[PDB]
Amino acid sequence: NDYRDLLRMFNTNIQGKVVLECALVGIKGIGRRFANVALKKANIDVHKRAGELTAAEEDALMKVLEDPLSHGIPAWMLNRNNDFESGKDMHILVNTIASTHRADLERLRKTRCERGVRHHHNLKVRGQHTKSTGRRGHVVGVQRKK
Amino acid sequence: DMHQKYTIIVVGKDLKLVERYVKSIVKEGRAFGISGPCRAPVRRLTITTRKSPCGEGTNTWHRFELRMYKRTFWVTCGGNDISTILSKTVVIPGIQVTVEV
Amino acid sequence: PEPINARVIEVLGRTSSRGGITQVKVEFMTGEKRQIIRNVIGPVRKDDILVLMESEREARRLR
Amino acid sequence: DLLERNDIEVRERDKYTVHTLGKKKNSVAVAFVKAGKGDILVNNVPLALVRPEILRTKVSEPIMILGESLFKGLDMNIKVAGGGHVSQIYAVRQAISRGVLASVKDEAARSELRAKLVSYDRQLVVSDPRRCEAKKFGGRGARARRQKSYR
Amino acid sequence: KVDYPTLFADEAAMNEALKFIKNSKCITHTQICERLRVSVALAKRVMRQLVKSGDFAIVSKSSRMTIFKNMTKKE
Amino acid sequence: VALFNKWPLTDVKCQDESLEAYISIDNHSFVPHSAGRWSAKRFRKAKCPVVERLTNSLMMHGRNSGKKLMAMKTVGEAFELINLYTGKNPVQVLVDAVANSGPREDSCRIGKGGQVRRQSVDVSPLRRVNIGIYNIATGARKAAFRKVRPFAECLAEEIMNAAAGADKSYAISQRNSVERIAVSNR
Amino acid sequence: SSVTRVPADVFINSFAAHLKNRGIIKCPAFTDYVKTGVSRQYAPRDADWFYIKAASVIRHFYISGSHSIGVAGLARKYSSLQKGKTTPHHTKRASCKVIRSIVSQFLGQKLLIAGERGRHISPNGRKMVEDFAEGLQK
RNA sequence: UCCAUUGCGACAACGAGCGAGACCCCGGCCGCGGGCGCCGCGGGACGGCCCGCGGCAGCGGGAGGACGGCGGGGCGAUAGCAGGUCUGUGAUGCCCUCAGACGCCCUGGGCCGCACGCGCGCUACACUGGCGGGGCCAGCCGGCGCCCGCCAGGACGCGCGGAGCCCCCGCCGUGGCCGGGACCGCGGGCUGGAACGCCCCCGCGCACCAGGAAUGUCUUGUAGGCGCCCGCCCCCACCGCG
Repeated sequence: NDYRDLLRMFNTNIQGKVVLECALVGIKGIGRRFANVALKKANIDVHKRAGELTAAEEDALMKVLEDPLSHGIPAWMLNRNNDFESGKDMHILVNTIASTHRADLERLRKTRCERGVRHHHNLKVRGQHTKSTGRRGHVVGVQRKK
Repeated sequence: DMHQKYTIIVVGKDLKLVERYVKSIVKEGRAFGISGPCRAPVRRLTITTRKSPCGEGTNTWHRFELRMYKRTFWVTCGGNDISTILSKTVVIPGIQVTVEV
Repeated sequence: PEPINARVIEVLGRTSSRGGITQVKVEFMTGEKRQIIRNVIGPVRKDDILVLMESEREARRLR
Repeated sequence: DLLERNDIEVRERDKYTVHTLGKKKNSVAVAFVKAGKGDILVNNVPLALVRPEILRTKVSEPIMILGESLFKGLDMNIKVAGGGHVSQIYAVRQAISRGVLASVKDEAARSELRAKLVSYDRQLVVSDPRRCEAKKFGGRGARARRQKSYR
Repeated sequence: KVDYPTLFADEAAMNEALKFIKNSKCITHTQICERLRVSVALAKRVMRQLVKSGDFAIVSKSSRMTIFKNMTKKE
Repeated sequence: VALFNKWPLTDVKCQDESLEAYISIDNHSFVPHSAGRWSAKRFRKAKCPVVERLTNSLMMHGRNSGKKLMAMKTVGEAFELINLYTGKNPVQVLVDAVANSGPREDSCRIGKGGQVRRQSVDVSPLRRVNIGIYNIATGARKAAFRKVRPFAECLAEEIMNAAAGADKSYAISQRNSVERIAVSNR
Repeated sequence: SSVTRVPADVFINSFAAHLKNRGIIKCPAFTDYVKTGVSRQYAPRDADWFYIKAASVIRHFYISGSHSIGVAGLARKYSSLQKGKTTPHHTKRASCKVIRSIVSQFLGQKLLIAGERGRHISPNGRKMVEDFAEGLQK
């Protein structure tokens, strides 16, 4: 078996043990909206060593991620359905996840709102469980300027 | 005689009261070809309220249950004959008699 | 040195202050008929063979 | 499912000669016997077919202890409704064993043959009084309570 | 903190394991994998090929446990 | 020949007189599911078949609690493995193991009066069987956490090694440890 | 009957291999992409999941027969619970669209002809499915 | 002696009583009438008998036997407590606010804010576990169909109908893991005057790798494990009665 461990793509090492499927959801997690709805099949083998997979199969896989709609993946699997930008449905890849997170957080700051104060002050947003639940780590409403 | 089929249904809280009304309908109907009485599965009406009006104490709860038993009697008779049967039947106040044509 | 087989001729009473212990009157299953009360834990009934004893330790009937 | 007229509701005509009830853990199995060609099928399903394959060996206990000439030829159609899964198998086992007993019928010492089956398996002829108990106020389950904070 | 996850090139590694299987009288599906440095998924496959060969005999069949002893191990 | 169509229940013998009446190998249904309400009465280990008593003992740890069926399977796979480990009767290995894993010597405090220092006590000949079926299983359980070995073979490791007077299983190293507690606290 | 004697697992797996040669039903693409159920953790990896489901519905259908099983009815045979939440899990249904295609496709092959409350097998189908069982046992 | 002044003996006490019992509710089983909905009415295990001891009441070991000497429940004395509730009320005393009202309507809040600390819960830490399709199974006592939509749901309708765990073969190495499911971006909806409620789909992979003192709660269908229904409710269960 030419298991071929590593075979890193997208600046993220993979494994000679991981099946061809977990290898993408395990591409840092960031960069793969998973549930393997299309990932389970794609054109790649269901259950084999992920290094053994041929480059040609990997390259076709890279293309299906690059244009999800062309593969035939339904829009619901993809993450950015409507987009607040040019409003165009798009997938999110590894680097864009944290760039888009900056886009979501920095937009929040420029458009001041309760949902932004509940992130700049580090309060958990939505749940309102900053009352009696998360002693955990000290990520709770504290304060002490003077 | 336009022999209509009548279904008679009786819903009552007390078994002692229900059996007496059931016996009268069977007793009155021997002349009119009465089908024997059908006993319903008990209809439980449980209500559970913590007994204490205030919140003090290990809440203890009152399970208040009302049992409904319904009785089905099929009769094939004229519209008047049930009325003649009615005078003979002993009427217990508040017990319900349902005439289903 | 071997645990000596014993015959539980009869069960006496439950003691130890928690009732846990049930000291029983015993006799030797193997030996010149040595018979002495011994301290037992767990369920015991007459004619039981207790093969878990060193013989020297001696218990008593006052309780 | 629950004490209905399902005793014979499914089958019309071909009156099956024997009617024998078997019950374990709220599971009702009425055994119908026609003394045929070795049909021990219960729930219109083969004896070998079972929810737990390992459990089937227990339901073959009259077959091993009592003569096989009995099960060599018989006919069966059993309506089992109710029970989680394993409750159904012991109820089935009560049904079929009583069904074989009902077939012996005429020999007066039918009980003596049946008691060899009781001696190997008690409750194979008897129904248990074990039934689910109820919770009470302050109790998550039948025999417990919310954990008490102070003794 | 690891073993040999997969990496089963079928050359001398694969020949050593079935010869190790020729050394061990009885084999357990999870047991061989840590007996000879490999993952469980590899363990069932070679034994199935030994079953295809007829050099492996099964006694218990279940999703959780499959056990194999060589048919010709008595040699 | 009534145990999984193998391992005859009749073949098993009382190797030890230490516990005889309590071990019951006379009335076992093949694959002893034996759900039979043996909770009433204080003296009936005859009513609880030893293998099925072990069945009850094997389900535990909260997650597997209630799963008596997962024990009937556990015993069968270990017994096949025991047959593959030694051509002897696996139920006989069970009689030897339960006799060899329960404590000969224990010491409760038994301070009848005031001060409590553990006092040496010979165990009841019924008590030893109950703990042995508890310790053997718990030997597999103790090492059933991240072990590569499945629980069934974990149990098969315990019964066979502790079956003779050799001690490798946690269960027998418990009997020897408590025996030592009752040699010290004499 | 031998259709009650063919173990359900054996019947369902064996029936779909010749159904593959048959070309009956024709499992669509979006369905083979989607994960069955609204409670399933992730998609089943059977690949031929739609074809394997088709051998599952028509066998339970033989027992149901005249009483009939609607779209919810076959979802009932494969009903599951979510395994991943901090709070306890309340039982929920599987996906309606995948089930609605499997017996609607089966109506098309004429093995199932249905016109009652939800769906019933055409006698030709009941006989033929039973005939596959007749081959399966003996 | 009994859970129990529960008795049996004996006694300046002698008779009564009220608690406990009895009784009622549901099962253990059967019989008679019946019946759609198996459901109404009876009976029945009586410490009866056996053996040992018992002044005797009782007391073990027993067998038959649906069941062993209360089935699972309710109702519960005298006497109290400065316990709780004036915030359920046509239960209300005194005392207050009585029209710029503590009256009564609308509109937007808040109880969903909130270091740490707790008082219950819930899900985990995987290997008897996952996650896998796919054989299923109830008992509360409950309605379904068809068609689009991944679902969420929506339309069009007809009155009609059932769990999970587990059990299947599989996929899977001891990897904070394909353990766990947090936090949290992106959409699809629901219903409501209105989400700030909720669910589904798709990211994401928090802590946590067996829990220190110190604690609870329980002996058979019991503990635990695993699901259903209701109470409240447009919305929404981890809660409680079952």
